[PDB]
Amino acid sequence: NNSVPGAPNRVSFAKLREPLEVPGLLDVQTDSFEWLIGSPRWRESAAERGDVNPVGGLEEVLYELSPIEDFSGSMSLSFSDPRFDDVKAPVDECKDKDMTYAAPLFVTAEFINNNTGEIKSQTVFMGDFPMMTEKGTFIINGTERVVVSQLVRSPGVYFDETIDKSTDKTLHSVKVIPSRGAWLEFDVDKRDTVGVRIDRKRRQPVTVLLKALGWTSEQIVERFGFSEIMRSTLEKDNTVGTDEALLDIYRKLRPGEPPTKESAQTLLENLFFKEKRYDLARVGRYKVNKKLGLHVGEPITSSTLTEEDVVATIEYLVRLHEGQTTMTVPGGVEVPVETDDIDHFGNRRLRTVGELIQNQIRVGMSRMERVVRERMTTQDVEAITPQTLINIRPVVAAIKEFFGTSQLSQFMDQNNPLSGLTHKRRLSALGPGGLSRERAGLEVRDVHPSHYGRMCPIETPEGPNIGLIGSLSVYARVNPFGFIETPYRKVVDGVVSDEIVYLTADEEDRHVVAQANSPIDADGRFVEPRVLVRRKAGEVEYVPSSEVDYMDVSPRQMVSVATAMIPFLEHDDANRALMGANMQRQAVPLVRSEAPLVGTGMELRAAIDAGDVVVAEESGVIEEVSADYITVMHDNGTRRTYRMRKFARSNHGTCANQCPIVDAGDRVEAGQVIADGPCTDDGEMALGKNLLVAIMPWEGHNYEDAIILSNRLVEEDVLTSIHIEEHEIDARDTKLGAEEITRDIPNISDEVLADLDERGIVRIGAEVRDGDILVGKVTPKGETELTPEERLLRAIFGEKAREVRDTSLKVPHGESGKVIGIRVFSREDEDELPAGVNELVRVYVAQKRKISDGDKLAGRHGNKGVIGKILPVEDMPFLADGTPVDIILNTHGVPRRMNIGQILETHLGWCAHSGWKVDAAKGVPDWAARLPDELLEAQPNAIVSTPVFDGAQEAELQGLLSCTLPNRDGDVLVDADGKAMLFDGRSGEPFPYPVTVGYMYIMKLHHLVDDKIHARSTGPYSMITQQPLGGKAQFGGQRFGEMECWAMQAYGAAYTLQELLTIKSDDTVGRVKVYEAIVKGENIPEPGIPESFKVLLKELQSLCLNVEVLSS
Amino acid sequence: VTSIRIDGVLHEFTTVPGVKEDVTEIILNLKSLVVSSEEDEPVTMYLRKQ
Amino acid sequence: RVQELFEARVPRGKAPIADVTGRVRLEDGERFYKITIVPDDGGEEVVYDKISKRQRLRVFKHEDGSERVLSDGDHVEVGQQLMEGSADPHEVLRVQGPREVQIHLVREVQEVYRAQGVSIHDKHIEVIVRQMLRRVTIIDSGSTEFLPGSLIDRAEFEAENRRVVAEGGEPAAGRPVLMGITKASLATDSWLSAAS
Amino acid sequence: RVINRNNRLKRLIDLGAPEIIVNNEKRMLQESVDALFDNGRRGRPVTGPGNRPLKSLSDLLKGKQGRFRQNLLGKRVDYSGRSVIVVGPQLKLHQCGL
Amino acid sequence: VNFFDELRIGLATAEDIRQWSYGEVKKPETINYRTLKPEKDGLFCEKIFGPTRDWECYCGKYKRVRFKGIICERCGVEVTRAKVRRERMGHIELAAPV
Ligand SMILES: [Zn+2]
Repeated sequence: NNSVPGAPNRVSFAKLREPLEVPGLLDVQTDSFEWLIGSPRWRESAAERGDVNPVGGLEEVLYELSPIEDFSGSMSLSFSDPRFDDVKAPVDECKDKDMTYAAPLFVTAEFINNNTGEIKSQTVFMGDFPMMTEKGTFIINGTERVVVSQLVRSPGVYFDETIDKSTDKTLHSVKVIPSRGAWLEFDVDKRDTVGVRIDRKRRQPVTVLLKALGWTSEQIVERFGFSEIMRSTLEKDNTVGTDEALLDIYRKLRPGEPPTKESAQTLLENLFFKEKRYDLARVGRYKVNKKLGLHVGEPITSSTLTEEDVVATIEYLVRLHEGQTTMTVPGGVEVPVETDDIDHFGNRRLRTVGELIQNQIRVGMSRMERVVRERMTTQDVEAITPQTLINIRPVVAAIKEFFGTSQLSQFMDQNNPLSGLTHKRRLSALGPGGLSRERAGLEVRDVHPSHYGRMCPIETPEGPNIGLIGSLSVYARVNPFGFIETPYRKVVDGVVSDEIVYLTADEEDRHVVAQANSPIDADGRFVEPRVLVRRKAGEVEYVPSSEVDYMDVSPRQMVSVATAMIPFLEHDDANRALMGANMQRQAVPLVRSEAPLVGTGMELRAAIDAGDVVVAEESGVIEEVSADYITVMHDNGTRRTYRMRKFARSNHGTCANQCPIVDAGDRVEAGQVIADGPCTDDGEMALGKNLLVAIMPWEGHNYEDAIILSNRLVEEDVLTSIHIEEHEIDARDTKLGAEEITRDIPNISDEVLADLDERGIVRIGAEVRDGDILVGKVTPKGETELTPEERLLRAIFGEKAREVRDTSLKVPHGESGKVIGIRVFSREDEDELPAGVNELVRVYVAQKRKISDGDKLAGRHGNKGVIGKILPVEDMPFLADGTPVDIILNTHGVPRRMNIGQILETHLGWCAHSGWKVDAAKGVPDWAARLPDELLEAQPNAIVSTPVFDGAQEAELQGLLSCTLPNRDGDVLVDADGKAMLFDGRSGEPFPYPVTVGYMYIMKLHHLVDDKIHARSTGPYSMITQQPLGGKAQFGGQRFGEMECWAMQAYGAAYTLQELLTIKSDDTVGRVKVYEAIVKGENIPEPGIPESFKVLLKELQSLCLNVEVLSS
Repeated sequence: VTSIRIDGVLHEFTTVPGVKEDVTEIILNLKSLVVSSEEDEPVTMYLRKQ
Repeated sequence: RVQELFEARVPRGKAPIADVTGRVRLEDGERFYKITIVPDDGGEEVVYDKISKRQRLRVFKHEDGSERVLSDGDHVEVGQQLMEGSADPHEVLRVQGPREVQIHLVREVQEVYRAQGVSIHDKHIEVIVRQMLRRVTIIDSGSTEFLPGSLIDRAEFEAENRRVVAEGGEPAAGRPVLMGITKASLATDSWLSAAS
Repeated sequence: RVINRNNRLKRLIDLGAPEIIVNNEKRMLQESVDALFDNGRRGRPVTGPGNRPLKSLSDLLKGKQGRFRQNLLGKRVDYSGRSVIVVGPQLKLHQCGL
Repeated sequence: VNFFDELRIGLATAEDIRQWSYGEVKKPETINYRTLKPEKDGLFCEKIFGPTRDWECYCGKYKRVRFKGIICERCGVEVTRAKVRRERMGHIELAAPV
């Protein structure tokens, strides 16, 4: 059932079949942009989904704006039908040439003059648009960008309920939150004053505004006769009269203004019926209509609040106060009456990139149309043209600044394809337009019974942003409004239905959802009469096998993409599983990757959709292949070529390459991988290698999470990685002159510049050591001069007649390696450069790092560690057949952390590596009844896969471990339990007891040791603070916190603190004298007065406060 | 083997037209080569295939 | 809890206290407990109008058992809490002096720390409480320059009082009082640290 | 501002003028010195950019960036170094590996 | 050298400020916007605080290193390291008490 053509074959412990393949993992990201721009494919998809009105994003935003007009009504403008054009240049050049992948858009604007009756219509240019590539990313200025979705509370009506501590009576509060406008709060209180708070005003009785509209008092009485408390309020109000009511409302809203009937009458419609001032999203209107069951039969077109909505809301509130279960309104079907919850996914919508870009372009359009309307009103009416009206600067500036500074525009982390995919699938909850860290409640960070199937509960950042950053589920798809959905198959009469439907939160709550793992007969008959089920909220209980309505699709319907590829996830702990999931997103691409021996079946699919692996479009036959490019011949006679980037610096400093895995003369079918990117092996993810592990404390070198590695890994490049640095220098013009890169440099020996070429740059392929010169340049000197008279003089004379300083770029502190390539941009060659620059050159330095001491390693079960020591290959313990182990793990950390899953993973890995053959001559053993018939016979170095929540059981492992194929020597190493006899490498005698061994997948984290190690004895000093610089790159000293001062005081150590505060941080003469004394044999002179104290003095003397010293 | 010399190539992080794998892969493959030395001085070999 | 204890604010529990030793004459109000104690030597009854939502604590008897209920008509020792909670340090200080409040604070902090299982020596807490309660509020200045109601350390107040008395000037009437860490640290002798 | 206003005062008194303008200008000068020794102490603080209050002379002492506090947060020292730590069982108690 | 028995804060006086400073600023002009040099007696003039560079007279008459604490008559400046610029002050003169 391998959907892709030529994926590697790896039989799986399959017991249940999923009736649908995993949907396009990046479809969610691309669909928003496709809807926004508007394409035939999106229109066809929308028509298939059944939506009556196919409406794009640009068309909608710039159609709801038009027709603009002047207040006099003698002029108007309209413009619709936005359309796009082709690309400027391919993505490769745009990324390499520093350009921006974009495309122009043209809008056909029609210019109509009312009083005359003329039409002026022609195309208009409206800037460029940052188009989205096929991998769901934005290329801005050559740097990758990815926008993350956001979680917002859908605009609507929420019925809150707070219990009084003294009265102990229910107070039902209803609050409406539209997209923009006034907020209405109707709350029944102990005093019974059912009032309103329009724009955080005083609680004015609802009846006052109800009558302000002219609502007849008799209609109030009859429609509220069933209500008793509200009837009491009606009998309690004093002011009566439409004019009096509206004037009182106006005074409460705007006091101190001429109270007139017309003013209040116009303000009512302006604040509640003027669409521009008061607007709600179509999602909000639809949700409110569904909540009240009013206006359900028609497609929402008007997006303004209506009076019937308000009267229905107050009726609902009073009925809820009465304690009724369900309420009905004329024209509305029966619906339940209950309070709403903020943390329910039936209210929290999802705004994709489409919504954000639409809002930004809406702001830009508003800014443009304001000036356009002002210009048309003020400009001459005769020879005015739309070309002269439309201004393109505001919209382009808005989009540019949104892409640049908006917090929702983050660099796409590209340590490995999995990290990029996770970032593209991320669900942010903070940032602009959202709650802050301090104001956000702690409860929102907890799980909700409605999260099942929509947001993974495991994957989450470890830092303080816990619970605010989730991830889509495997099968989750966003509905066209923004409410996440989840597939389900509906049971009609106790028989499973192959056909599936998608349900949202509200509909899911209103139905009965079965359990996927519940046994089901092949004919669709429920073998068990009682099947567990999930209910409204936090309720699970067995029910007859008939009333059940819905059933899930797969057991893996609630896990994230990252968490979906952690074997034996049903045995670890929540914290450990989360830690492992977070660790999986920090691997480092190695040089020679190997696919895992044990891993879920969602590896190849997660790699094909990652975009970092090329794939043929049409089934053709390869003519020839090369390390740099490939040429495939289509069956239609069209030759096509694919170019593969080799050794290009990744967005996070790692390397990226592609190696074709195809041979010359093979008819490659469409959809078959052709090249493997970083962290890949035959078109499937591979973030690490396979090492033979042993679990036993060894001389305390593996004490407290430490790790020991055999030198075989070091000397075989098993865990060798490649890291590429990047440096750049620029020569920008100055008032004193222009700097130029030149090979020559004042007062430098020939040896120092022996590497620079004629043009003034280091030759490619030349080794560079720390402190070496990387590119030379000369900085002119400052000499006062005449602007125009000496400018004439210097043009004709005085050439190179003043001085030049040296400011050449040098390798920072702690870098080395080869020089792989040099990129130079020149303004002469007509290359776009930032303003005020002439020559910007960047140099790439690539260094090969071998795993060493102080390096982090961690498996897929979240068990970090450090390389305590790398013993020689001749010292590690070895099996009875002479096979030395490669790594030793401690045992005390397994049961306390409670991550027993890794033990099972190691056992299964050993079983798969050694190969097994289960006896079947006498028949299938009872423990092997459910094993797939093709999984009973394996080969050495076989591949196995255990899907999450459905894998080999304990009995399966027990049986398999008892039938492993013997070694070529004829003997079996491990026992049935899985332990084995070792031999000490030092003593040479066997250990008294057996130990566990096996192959476990090991990754490599990004927290290397070379970055951390740093020293500083004497170096550059800051000029403004007189303190040493900071940071490893700047070669600066370490910080000295105040807690250290407290500790030093605690010991009573005085002279040490004096030195630390005076003689090594501030005192200039002190530093010079102590350095000279150390250079010689003289004793260190006592420190002096720190610069801080003298600065404090000379500063406090500036406030007329005579600060004496009183040395006496 | 101690050190190699590839004509027309200046360093190891690159490729060479006509081959299917880059310089790093061929270095890794050559690491498996096994040779026995009778002389106690650096000797030189050649590998010409077109 | 430790923060509140050291800060010496109004206890949240605010348990009733035995201001005087006498024969407890308590009438149990189901809404608000009313507590009165007849003095043994003589005098009036101190009246407490406490909230009745709690469950009365042990009465001080020869057995001295926690299971016992607060029995009316018994006798209690001065300063004892009548019900569970925490006694305001100011009240116990004014009615007992500094030693009792010092030992009570030390015992309370030690108890809360041992609740978690950690152990620390008492002297580390004595060194702190010694500084915390080293202020003598003054009600009247009389023959003294300092403003009445101004905090003065005990040593300097005593020195000035003895100096003024030795010359015949009337003494200044002042009493000891404690404060929280913030107020105890905000008032110092060196101006530079205060500015810091 | 202060120097400019003082020079305006000097020039005006040299030129000669009635009492009102002297005083009006003097009141102005008094405000500038008060502002310089402290901005926002009393009245509307002066704001040039983005309606942002300016950092007066007295602001060098109060606040988190006040020079008093910053002398206690610590300084960057020389002869330092940081690195990862790995347990070593081959060392005596009064020993360490560098 | 480093003996500070006590520290007392006294309230200064006009004569005290006269004593402390070494100049009397007169113009608000900052560093020149063209030649990037202080203006005559401006807010940075070397005649007040000290030389912009170390051991460098304004006019170049005493620009040799062999001049410590020496005043140039041509430009009326002193010759000492740039650090001295950090420890000398200026006092403005007021035409009206404040
Ligand atoms: Zn001079």
